[PDB]
Amino acid sequence: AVPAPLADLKIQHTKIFINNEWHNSVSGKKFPVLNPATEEVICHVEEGDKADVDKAVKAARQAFQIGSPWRTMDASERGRLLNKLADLMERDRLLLATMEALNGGKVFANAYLSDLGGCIKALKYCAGWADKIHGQTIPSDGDIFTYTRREPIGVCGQIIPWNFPMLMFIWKIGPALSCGNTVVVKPAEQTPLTALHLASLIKEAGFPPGVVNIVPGYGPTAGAAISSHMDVDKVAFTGSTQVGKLIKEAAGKSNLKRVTLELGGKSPCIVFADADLDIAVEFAHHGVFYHQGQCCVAASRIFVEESVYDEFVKRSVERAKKYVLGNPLTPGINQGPQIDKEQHDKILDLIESGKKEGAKLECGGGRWGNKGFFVQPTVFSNVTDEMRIAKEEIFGPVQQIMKFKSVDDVIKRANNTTYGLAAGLFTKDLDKAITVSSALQAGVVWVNCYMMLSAQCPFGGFKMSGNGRELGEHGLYEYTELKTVAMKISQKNS
Amino acid sequence: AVPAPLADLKIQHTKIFINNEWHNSVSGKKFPVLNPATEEVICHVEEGDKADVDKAVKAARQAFQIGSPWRTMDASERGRLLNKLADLMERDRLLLATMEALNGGKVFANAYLSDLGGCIKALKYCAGWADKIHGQTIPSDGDIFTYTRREPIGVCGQIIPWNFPMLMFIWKIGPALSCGNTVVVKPAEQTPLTALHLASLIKEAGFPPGVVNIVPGYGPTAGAAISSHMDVDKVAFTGSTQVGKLIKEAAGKSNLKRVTLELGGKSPCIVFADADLDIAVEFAHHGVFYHQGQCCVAASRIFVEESVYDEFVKRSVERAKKYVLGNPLTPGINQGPQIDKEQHDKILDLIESGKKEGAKLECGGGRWGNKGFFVQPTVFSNVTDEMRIAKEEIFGPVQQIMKFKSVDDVIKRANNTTYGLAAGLFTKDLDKAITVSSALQAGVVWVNCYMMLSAQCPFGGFKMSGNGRELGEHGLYEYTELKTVAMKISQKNS
Amino acid sequence: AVPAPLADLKIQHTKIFINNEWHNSVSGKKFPVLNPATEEVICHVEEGDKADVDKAVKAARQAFQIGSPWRTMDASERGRLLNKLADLMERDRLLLATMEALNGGKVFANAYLSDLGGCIKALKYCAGWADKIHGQTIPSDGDIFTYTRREPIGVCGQIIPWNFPMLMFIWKIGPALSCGNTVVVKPAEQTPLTALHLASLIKEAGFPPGVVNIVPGYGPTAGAAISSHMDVDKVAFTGSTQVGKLIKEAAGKSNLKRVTLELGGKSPCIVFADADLDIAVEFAHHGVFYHQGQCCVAASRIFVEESVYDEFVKRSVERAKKYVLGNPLTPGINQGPQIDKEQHDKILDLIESGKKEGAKLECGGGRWGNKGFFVQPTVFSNVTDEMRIAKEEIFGPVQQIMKFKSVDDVIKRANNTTYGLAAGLFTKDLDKAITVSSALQAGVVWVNCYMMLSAQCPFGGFKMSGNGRELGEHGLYEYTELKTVAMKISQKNS
Amino acid sequence: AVPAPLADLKIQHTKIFINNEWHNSVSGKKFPVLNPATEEVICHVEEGDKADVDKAVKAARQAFQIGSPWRTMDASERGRLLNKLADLMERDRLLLATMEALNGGKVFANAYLSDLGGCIKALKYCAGWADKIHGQTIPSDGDIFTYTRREPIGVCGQIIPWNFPMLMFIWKIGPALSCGNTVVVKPAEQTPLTALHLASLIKEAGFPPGVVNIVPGYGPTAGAAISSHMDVDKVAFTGSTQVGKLIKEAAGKSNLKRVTLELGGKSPCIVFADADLDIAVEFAHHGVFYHQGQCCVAASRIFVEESVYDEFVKRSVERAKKYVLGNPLTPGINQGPQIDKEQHDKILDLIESGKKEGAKLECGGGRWGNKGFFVQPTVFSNVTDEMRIAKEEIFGPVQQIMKFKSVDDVIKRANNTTYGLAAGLFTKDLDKAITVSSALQAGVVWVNCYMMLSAQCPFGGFKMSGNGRELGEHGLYEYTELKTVAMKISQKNS
Repeated sequence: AVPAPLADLKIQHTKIFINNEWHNSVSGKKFPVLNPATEEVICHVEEGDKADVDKAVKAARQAFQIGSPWRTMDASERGRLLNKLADLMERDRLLLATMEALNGGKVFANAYLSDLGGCIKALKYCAGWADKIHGQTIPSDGDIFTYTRREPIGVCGQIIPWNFPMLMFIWKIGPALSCGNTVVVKPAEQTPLTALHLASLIKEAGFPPGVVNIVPGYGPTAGAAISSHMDVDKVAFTGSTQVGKLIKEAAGKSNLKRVTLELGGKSPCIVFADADLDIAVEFAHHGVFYHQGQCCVAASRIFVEESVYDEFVKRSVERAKKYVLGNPLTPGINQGPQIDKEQHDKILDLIESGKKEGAKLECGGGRWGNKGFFVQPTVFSNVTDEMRIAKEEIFGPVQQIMKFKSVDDVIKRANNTTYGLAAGLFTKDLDKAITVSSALQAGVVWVNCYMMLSAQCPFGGFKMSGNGRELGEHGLYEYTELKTVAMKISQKNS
Repeated sequence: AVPAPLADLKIQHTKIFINNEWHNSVSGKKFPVLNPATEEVICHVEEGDKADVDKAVKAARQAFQIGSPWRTMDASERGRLLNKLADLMERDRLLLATMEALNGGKVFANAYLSDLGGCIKALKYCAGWADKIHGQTIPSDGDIFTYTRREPIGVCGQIIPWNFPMLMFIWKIGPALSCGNTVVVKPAEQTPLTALHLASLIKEAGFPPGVVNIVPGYGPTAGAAISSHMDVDKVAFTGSTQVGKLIKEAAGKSNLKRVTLELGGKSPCIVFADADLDIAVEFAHHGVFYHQGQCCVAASRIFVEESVYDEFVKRSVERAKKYVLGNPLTPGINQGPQIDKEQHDKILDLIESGKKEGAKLECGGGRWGNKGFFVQPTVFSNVTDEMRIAKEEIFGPVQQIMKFKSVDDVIKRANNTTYGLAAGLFTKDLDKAITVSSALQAGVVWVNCYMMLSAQCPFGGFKMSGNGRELGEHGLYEYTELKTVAMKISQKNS
Repeated sequence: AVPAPLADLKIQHTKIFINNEWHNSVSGKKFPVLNPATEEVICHVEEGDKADVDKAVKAARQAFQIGSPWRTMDASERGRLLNKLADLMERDRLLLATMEALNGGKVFANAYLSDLGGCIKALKYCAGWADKIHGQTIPSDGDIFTYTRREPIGVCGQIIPWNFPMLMFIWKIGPALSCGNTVVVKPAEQTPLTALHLASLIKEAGFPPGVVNIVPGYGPTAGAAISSHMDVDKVAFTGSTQVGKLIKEAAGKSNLKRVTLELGGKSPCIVFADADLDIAVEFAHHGVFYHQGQCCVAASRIFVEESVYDEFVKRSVERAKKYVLGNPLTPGINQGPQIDKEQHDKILDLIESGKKEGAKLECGGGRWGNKGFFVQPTVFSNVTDEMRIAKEEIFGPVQQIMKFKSVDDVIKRANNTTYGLAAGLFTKDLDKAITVSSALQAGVVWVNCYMMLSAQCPFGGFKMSGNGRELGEHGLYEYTELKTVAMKISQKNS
Repeated sequence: AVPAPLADLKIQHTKIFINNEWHNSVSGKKFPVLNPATEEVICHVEEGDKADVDKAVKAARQAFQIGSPWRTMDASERGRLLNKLADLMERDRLLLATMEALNGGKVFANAYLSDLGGCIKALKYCAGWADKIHGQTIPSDGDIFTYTRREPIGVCGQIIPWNFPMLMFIWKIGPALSCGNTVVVKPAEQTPLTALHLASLIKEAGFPPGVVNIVPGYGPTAGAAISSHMDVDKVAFTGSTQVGKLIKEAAGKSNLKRVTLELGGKSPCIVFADADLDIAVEFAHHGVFYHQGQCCVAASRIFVEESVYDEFVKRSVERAKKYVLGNPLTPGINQGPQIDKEQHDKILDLIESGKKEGAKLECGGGRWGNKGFFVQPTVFSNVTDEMRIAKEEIFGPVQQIMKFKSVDDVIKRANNTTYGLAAGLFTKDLDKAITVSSALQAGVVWVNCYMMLSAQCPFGGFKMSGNGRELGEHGLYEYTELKTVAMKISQKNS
């Protein structure tokens, strides 16, 4: 049951959001927002830069001051506000789903059922934590009374990527707001609209002014202004590894702000001969092709046991036939475009690279259509570990199938990346499922499924796939700062 | 590496332990402690009663007063004292292992390696918890500061069985003492000696007087006195289901005291055709025969899928013929006696009942020797659910094997008991292991193993197998009382 | 900002609620429900008995079977339903507030603002916990993977009092459902109406059938059937100490169910000379007089330091003469009636006891009116610890003012009654606040306030004031049963 | 009982410690270790560099590989090993205290009772945590079973300062080893000896080869080699702010390793008019001069309310004239030297800044003695906020006293730092104790005391005073990596 997309979609909010009112950019500058499906300009957005971030950081810092409403209201009240924001999003579900599909080239049915549904489920999950974050009373040595407080950190800068604009938006501000921080959010330049529309809803729900500030713009101007800012307490960033490296370096040189990073993945799936081959093919296929492969956790290398390798490749190639490229808003369409020309060129150069190296093409390998950034779902088999397609983050509807015979060998090969973050494991054997998932150097391990993202589980990576976990009970505490209070008393009793 | 037993063993502590002092019973009566197998009298120990329990409760309440040493010392010191008791136990490992094997008819190598080893490891675990028990600072509504305190409960009466005197003793006092309680223990009438000897070690370790009190004597005289006492704050009891009913009932009538019960089981094992046959046979055997089948959690019913049923029975009988009965102190002896004649007659009546009810006797069925309480390792096959041996806790070296063909049938049949203490599950399939263990109404579910009892895990009984769990993080907190403190403040901030 | 009460209030639901349908009593008997202000019959309710509880327990057991919707739905889904119940309660706030006031003689403004507000707030708090209840993965010894599961217990019988029918209702069912249990509720005979109306709303929110059952009736028939039922896993009971003794005893006599009790109190207030006397008087008055002094946490003993004793009594008498008694639905009325004639008799007799005991009666001391059960707000001074009013919970608008001069003695005196549910402490000294509240034997200690019972804090009981806590994080976990799963593995890694 | 120091003290371990074997530096260079009291060379130590660090990281990485002893032993074993190291430290308590006192110019009595005692207590606390670190089982949406694992992070580099070399050594490796990491420690150039002697004790205790590696050397060679190493998973650092900036930057540029810094604050005290003047004086000095004011948490600003200002300064000057400067091992000496000449010049220039900027110095202000770097106990009065001594971090006995008139004025001035490590608060007022301590932007707030550190409380800072906590439950989890395992299952039950 999916309604049709809002026929006449109007872009209403295009300005900077600070202190619950809309601002022009200090520079007077605007910048175009494209439609990755048609290459036509949807609208123009005010272009924030360092000065606009300064306005936004002062707003948030002021909203965080001792005694001000956001600091003095009940924690459950912060929950009710987050719950109400979820209800507003449920009411405005069709609008947002249309805007997300239109602007981010996302298949509409997916934007409506999974993106928005996940946004609402995650916000309600975070809403529930607000008055359940607790500190401890500790029975430490001596005649003293020791307790801790889980206080909000302060001003949190949050840089959102373009592949899941609303989901990442909610996954970042939900925990931050639940813990009582205030935020300055910089959405990706390719996809600012859905965040700006959510800002109008944040206004409607009654969050105190300055608690949420949104400054759209480019990375090397507004993202950098956030990361090197001297009055920002934490920056959270999801995106490429190289920019994340720049973020930790800028934070270290600026004011030693806390940093959490979520970098890309080269996430492996291991398919054992004793796996349910249909479930394995369906989930591995889903894991690399969902949202045109632009997921953080894309299953970009699939290791299959030699006994079942040929049958697996056959079915994988058989499954890629069902895709239908075109406008994400048209019914029946399965696969939208990649977000822009930079990614389109990157993916195409990689597919050409795989062909030059020893690699077997089973389907795809080129672009699709004359307008938009479309890539045929491509499946490479006989991939070896030394190929570019086997080492570089693809972020495209390209599947690499590899072979393995030994358990130890595939564990070493799978872990032999600088990425951690995620992995897939398919087996019906109890021992192997446990021992292998223990051995994989990955932040999330799915067994006999893939990309089952929920709000109750913490998600984050090992190695250079990131810093920190988001959206768990553990994810919520990463937005608190611990304070120990130790009060001298005359005599302590247990 | 097992040493020989203390050659000529002398028992030095036979009186009541109160306020770190040895006492005669108020009446002066003493009672005999027997040696299973030889049926000889080891010595006579003071018989505790209501007058004695009253002395002990008075001591425990004094030791618990606000401002006393046990209440004002650092939690870490309570831990260090627990740690000191553990080292003392290790120094005296050989002595205590002999006394345990002598008094409880326990195979000496078993008492020395597993009983003493487990006691020391559990004492060290509880020691580690003493200063890590914490309360919470809670962000409740309104301008208030709310926190909780995990106070000790108070005076805890603890009634110990005869099957594992030392392990059960440490499992009760360890958590209780770690949290800062004071305790009055009534060890089993059959096996009081080892507990008394630990009492001497408790004095040596430096525990304040009255923190640990031990009252040997009978169940219906000193245990009843503990359970119905008006100034005992909690009673913890391990034993029969009927005595547990009697204890909770008296607790209701006397003063609403906290109660924890650990009752018997009819703990079933499910062996699926996809199981590792030898692991299943070996572990099921261990779970039904360990310590002459008088085990806390004995695997009496073994349900095997028909495909594997006959092969399982074959290997089970082959493994059952590998025992050597006799004096637990003689080297080479595998099976000692049952703890006394009462248990011996019960087991034998059930064996014949099984044969008369039409169960196939595969090996065993009768007594051994003229002296002692010995039972030949017995294996019954073709057992049906309406058979008595399939319904009464045999608490003996008797194994019952049943057949099953349907998963839901066997889940229902294993759960169809008034007991829910433990369960065993044997499979190599991931899905069956997780879902079947979820459906089992058991406090502990072992998969492809059995009787893997560690200190880090709580054991929580279901249904009438008990009330509460011990020895985990959850077990330590059951010996605390929670206190909420709510302080009005002029203004609160997050 | 309190609207006018429903003039009409036609009472719709008067029957037994089982399986989302309405049932007459198996016997056909009904029983009358009074209006304590006018003593005229509001309506007749079906009189449930053992047979009706048996119907209800079977319904709840069926709803709890493995594979049922209540067992298989997502925990967040249970939360979603609890939240839907809260919104419905919000919609019917005016109706339910009128019904609460009509049936329980509660001042309408209080029922609308404080009772319903707390009911919605506690439900939303419980809603938020459903999917945040977690078990542990434990690093226990050996090549094992050990984890625990917090399962729902099963069928929970919940026996509700008459003083806060809706609040207690939500406090018992909110946690039990949040954890995934099913419940059989027995509301007080004097006050079944709001619970039955809540049931219709549970039907409307969409809870699966059998998850909530309500069997109105008397205590010694339907409450007893719950407490002694052979298929009920837990009973939670709020009420008198003597009946609590019966419930704990009955649970022991049949099937050893888990038990939680919250009994009366004789909660003390300690007022130190440096306390803010204005604030101390205001809160002490509120804590003893609120809802005609029928709270479990009534502050009926007030110890004032000699320095401030007379000034305190002066203001208490000034504040106590300020009530306007009458029908709780009429606007302006400050004090409603007692719940029924039995309590009216007891409280008046206690008033007579105090005067013949040589207590200085300052105001009140008699009946009010000639319709209903009204009691003049009474204040006694110069009360001694040996007086009847000083040991017995009066449950009426009777205030006892006492004197103390040394802290050590007054802590002794405050902790010296058979109840320890709660306490108040008024002082500006940091050391006094921490040390005295640590020394007070009470489940909740309020400092410089009283009766600020939020949904985030658990409020437990000491001594004979009960067993267990509710409505905290601690409170929710008591509606779970712990299960340890231990899976043998080929090799474990840290 | 404080014993006499080691007379015949031989330095035995002076080389690089890798794989439980002693190494010469790859270059063959040694570097001298001086005695800060006499400026005499104590000995020469192997000078580690990049090559020596690379060896240590290969050793630690190998010791961390799956299947290695350190990864496969029970967590409780890691605990027993740490406990044995503590017992060893207790046995060699006199040796370590003299070696520590001699090498770090620390008063012998302090090194023996406070430095060693804390090291042993901290180690035992960490030992207790090893097998109590747990993950969670989460009830997330869908037919899944989700759990988390708290794994060890991997190879941890730990860079130690010279002020509390043993204490800092223990605070870093104790938690790291409790969780199962392997570590490469780089002590300060000034104080490598006690770390090397503990390395020998770690061999004796039975730690597997490579789990603890120690590489002495200089900061910009050996520390830098650690922080930028591509195979080190975390760096923990205690030291100056401008080095922490460099470390955080090196981590970002190399392999985005985790970073935890503990920098040193300007920790302020608020002395209220109602404070206990004597104790405030005693503890406020205690906090800034302890160990010649080289403490991790120095009380470098003392704000006093006008009402008690002058008398407070008098007592401060009076108590400051009670010390005996000289050799720390000599009995009776109360104040030792600063660690070196570089520190000595920094301290003296700050005093010159103090006089020139116009603060009233009551005592001290110059060099002391003809040998060594000794600094007279200096007290400055009437200091203002923009003065170097009030804003530039002082490591020295220089004490700063100021006045305040409005409470928020002083809270602003106290929070007007880029440092938030600690704070002091002296008052008897319940409301101010809570409200002011919540308002202070500091990681630890002491009330009516100072520098009462412990192993049970988590320790770390706000703002530029560091990130992360040590030695708490929160401190132990900082050495773990979170992994979510999500296993799809056929049907889920609560």
